[PDB]
Formats: sequence, structure tokens, C-alpha cells
Amino acid sequence: DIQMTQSPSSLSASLGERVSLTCRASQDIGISLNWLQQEPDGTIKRLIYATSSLDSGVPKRFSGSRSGSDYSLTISSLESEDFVDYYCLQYASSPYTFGGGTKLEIKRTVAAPSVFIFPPSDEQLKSGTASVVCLLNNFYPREAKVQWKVDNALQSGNSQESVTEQDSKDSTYSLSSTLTLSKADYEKHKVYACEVTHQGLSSPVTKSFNRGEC
Amino acid sequence: MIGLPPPRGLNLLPKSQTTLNLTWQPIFPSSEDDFYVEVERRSVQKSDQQNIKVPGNLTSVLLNNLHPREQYVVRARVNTKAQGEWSEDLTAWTLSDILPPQPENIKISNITHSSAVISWTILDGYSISSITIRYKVQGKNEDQHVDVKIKNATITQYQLKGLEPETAYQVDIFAENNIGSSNPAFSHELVTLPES
Amino acid sequence: QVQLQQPGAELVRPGASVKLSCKASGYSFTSYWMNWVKQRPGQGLEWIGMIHPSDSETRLNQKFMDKATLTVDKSSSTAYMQLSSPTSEDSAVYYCARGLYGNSWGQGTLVTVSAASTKGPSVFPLAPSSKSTSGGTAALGCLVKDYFPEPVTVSWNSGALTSGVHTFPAVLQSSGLYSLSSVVTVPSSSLGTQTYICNVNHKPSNTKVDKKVEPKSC
Repeated sequence: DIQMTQSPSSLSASLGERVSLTCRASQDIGISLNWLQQEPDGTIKRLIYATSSLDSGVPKRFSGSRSGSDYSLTISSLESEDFVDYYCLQYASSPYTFGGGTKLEIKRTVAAPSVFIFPPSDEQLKSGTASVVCLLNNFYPREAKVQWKVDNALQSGNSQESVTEQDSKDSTYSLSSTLTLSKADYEKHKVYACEVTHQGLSSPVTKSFNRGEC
Repeated sequence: MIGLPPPRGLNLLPKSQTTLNLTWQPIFPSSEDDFYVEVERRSVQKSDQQNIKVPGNLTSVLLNNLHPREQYVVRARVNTKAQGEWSEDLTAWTLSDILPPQPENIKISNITHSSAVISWTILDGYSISSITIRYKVQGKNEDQHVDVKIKNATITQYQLKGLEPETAYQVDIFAENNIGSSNPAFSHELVTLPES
Repeated sequence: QVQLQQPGAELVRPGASVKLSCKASGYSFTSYWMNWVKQRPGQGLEWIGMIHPSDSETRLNQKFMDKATLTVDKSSSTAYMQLSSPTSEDSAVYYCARGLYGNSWGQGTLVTVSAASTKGPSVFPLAPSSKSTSGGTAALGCLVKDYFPEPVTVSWNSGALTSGVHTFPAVLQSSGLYSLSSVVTVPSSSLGTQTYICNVNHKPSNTKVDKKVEPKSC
């Protein structure tokens, strides 16, 4: 199977910037390659056909080119709608194989999250389970670290995270982290804390509560 | 009264949207009656049959008042008074009134660095006389093209040879009849492999 | 206009085969190869194989040899892909795409292989904190726990409250049920004055909840 090594896998750029994606083929594939675009809703569209042919109705700022085993998609000047995902695809040999993709996102200034912690509701505690929620609101860049501490003990294996897609208006992300405990475990401990590390915070920020106090 | 075989060398060919011509060999030179020969033509898509007699001295008749794109069946008899023995059935289509439909079932397969097998189908009864595989290098090279003109409708696939490697072609397939050609459509895509 | 129509989603029970459909229109169905492609959520793409509708010749990625069967139905210009004995590894979006070189794509069918029974969520308040900055911004929300299948929808104040809302993509819990939260940030001054209601709707179970979220008594 031919391997298509697509780099970079993720790329942050600005409006009107010019960027290039590259796939390298593990064996000779000639011109037998397409470039694909994928919208966040999953829609897939062919942009470039056969290495360099621009498909009908694709804006002129997209172009494809080649050099040896290296194949490149170049966007001459980014528009807000171009910050999606891209894949190359070889069909010189079967089975056809795809590059691993490139996710483009919009670069903006660094923004620290505002952090909030939420205790479980009394209603949920009666069902026998407790969820504790940590909210990181409107930060940039995407990378962030959230650690849970119960009576100062770092937790592992019992939390799940969810991150929003880059916001279409202010280009930030938000993230939730949910700690799930049995009611018995939640009630034998006092201090619940979310500790957040992020490029826009010059030190880790901790939000916390004591169970049963206001 | 009277039994005699039919004439071989029997030809039934279209001559227009409304007429077909039937020919055969010269007569048996032994006796005549007055001698006559008769011919029967019937439509397949419709129910209309006509009976004709033409003097034995001749070798052809011209069926007339037919309809375009309609298939007919004909047979003929050598008759004395008369009761000749019937010919075998001949089939033929009037020439079409319309352009022929595009070829269908187009399949492109077995692409190499220089060749590719293309197959297709065409509909009967449109007087299609030839198929043409045309190809050109993708896009900006719209200055030259190759045409393979296949005049034998019995043929349904052809191996294109002598193509440039790692090259992208647009391929088109037309059908031609008395009226004109396939209405053009979108070209197929074909990308040859690099040389191994 | 070429059009390849695939259903948006299919729920599939583990082990029970499923037949995915791709209906072609606006072009000569028997004149173009048809490809199938697999994409795991958040993952890359994988070519499964292709089939020519004219005579149903098929070429398959050997990886799927014992997983997928490609067929066509000429009279309905539909191409089908059947997946046998599905497991959780088969959950993914499956695309069809026309032509040797994929010049038109269907929208894809999201296949979810799961034995989970349909189940409505519980909704719990994420109450705004009693330490909210006097002159600042407070946050509050709703926790929407333990439902199946996707989707659920959430609004705030019957749709009047729009700005500052974040409804997170659901996570699949180790239990096989989904969970998500929806949050909003609002003026701290407005707590106790403005009512805040999250409107939760899970159609597959006809659960609809309106949970008022207020600061806790203390």
C-alpha cells in the first residue's frame, strides 16, 4: 500500500495569508492525485484533480503543484471559509490511500480562559452519582491542561473533556471537563478543585469549592 | 401450383426514412407463365402489412410509405398461378428521423502507462452507423485530439494505445447516424499511470 | 446537476448486517465507477473499494474483503454497500463518490454500531456560583446526562438567550450513553433578577425538559 505523508497535520494562519500543504508519496504515483476539502459538517468536495487541474467553480486562489514525490496544495490568500480540513488521495495503485489530513484554524491573539467550577446538584446525588464540571470559557490557542484534585489528590481516569469548534465570531475555544464519582466517594471528601494551565495564564489557575459550604 | 424456391441473393436495405429497397438475383430461365414474384412487408412496432407483386424480369423493389425508426419484416415468393414457396424473413430499419442517443454503459478500465480499455453500448433501430472515441489532453491543450472511428456496430470495446504516461485526458464517445451525431455531453476522465 | 443521495445516519445492532444506499441522479448511472470511503469520527479517510454499475465488476481494498459487499440496482440507479457482522470498529461515516477520480461525493451516512437501548436524559442544573464577581460575569448551565442515541438539542429561555451560549459536543461515556453540558455566561448582577431556563429536547425518546437554573439556597 502506498503511503501519503501529509504535512503539516495542523496549521494556524491568518486571513489573507498564503499557505501550502504537502503530501509525499512512498512510491511513484505520477500525477494520479487529488486534493479534497472537508467542511465541518462532513461535506467532501474535490478541489484539484490530477495534481494540478482546478475543478470547475473552485476559486482561483486554490492551486496544486508537484515536485518529485512531493505534492502541494497552495492557497494564495486565505478566506474565512478556507479554515477547514484538507486531504490528498492517491489512485496510482490499489488500494487508493489518503493523506492523513490537515486541519486549518484561524490564528488570533492569545486569550486566557475564564474558569468556573460547578458542584453536583442535590437532585443528582440522590440517584447515587456525582458529576463535577469545570468550564474553560473562550480561550486561544486550543491547547489547555485541566487537572482535578480531590482533597488535594490529583485524579486520573475518571474525567472526560469536550471542546467546542473554533468560534465563528471571535475564533476562541471553550472546553468542559467532567469529573464523575460515586455518591459515596463524593461525600467522603471535602475540597474539589479544577486546576487550569494555558498559555494565556502566566501561572496555573485553580477554581474550587468545599462540599456542603456556600 | 406452382412450387419453386425463392431467390437467394436477397438484400433488404434502407434508402430513406420512408423507403427500403429489396434486391435479388436474376430469374430461373426455364419457363414463365406470365411469371411474377411477390413480396410481403409488415411492421414490428405497428400492425400494418402490404402485399406487392412485381414482374419477374426485375431484381429489386422499393418499399414505400414507411415510417422512420420503424423495423419491418419482409419475405418474397416466386409465383406462377401462383403458390410459390416463401423466402426466409429479412429484417431492416428505416433510417432515423432524429439524432441518435449517446452511447451508454461507458466503462473505462485497465489503465496503464500508455493504454486503457473503453467499452460502451448503443441502442438499436436508430440507424447508428459508427461509434467515435475522441480524446485530448486535459484542458489547456484544446488544440489537437485523436478520434477512433469504429464503423462496425458489432464492436463494443476498444483498447486505446499510445497514450502519454502520467497524463490526464478527456474522453468522449459519440454515435453517428444519417441525421447527425450524439448530442455532446460531459467528457469522461482518464489519467494514465507513470512509467514503471 | 449530479446528485448522490445517502441517508444521514443508521443505527446498527452489533452483529446484524446493514445495507447502505447511495442513490444517483442527474447523470448516466451505468457510465461511471462508484467508490465507497470510510471515515471514523475525527479520523482520516479510507478507501473501501469501487464497483461499476454497468456489469457490477468490483475492486476492493483487501482490508475490507470480508467486511463489505458492493452491489447496484440499475432500475433505481442505486448503489449499495452491505457491511457484515458489524462491530464498534465499523462505526464511521461511509461516503459514495462517482467516477474513477471521485468528481462528485455523497453527503455520507453516519453508522453507529451499538446495543444500547433508547433512553432519555436526566437534566441537572450547573448553578451559578455564590462567589460570582459583584460587577463581573457569572457562568451557569445544564448537565444533560445519560441518553441514547444522538442528538439532543438545548436552548436557553426558549431561544431568547443566544449570546455566550456553549453547548458542548456530547461525549460517549464508558456506560455507552451520551452526556453533554450547555453553559452560558451572563452578568452577575442579573442573577436573582433574570430567570434562566435550559430547554432540552431528546426526540428519540420524546424527552423535553425545561430546567430553571438558579443560585442554590444558602
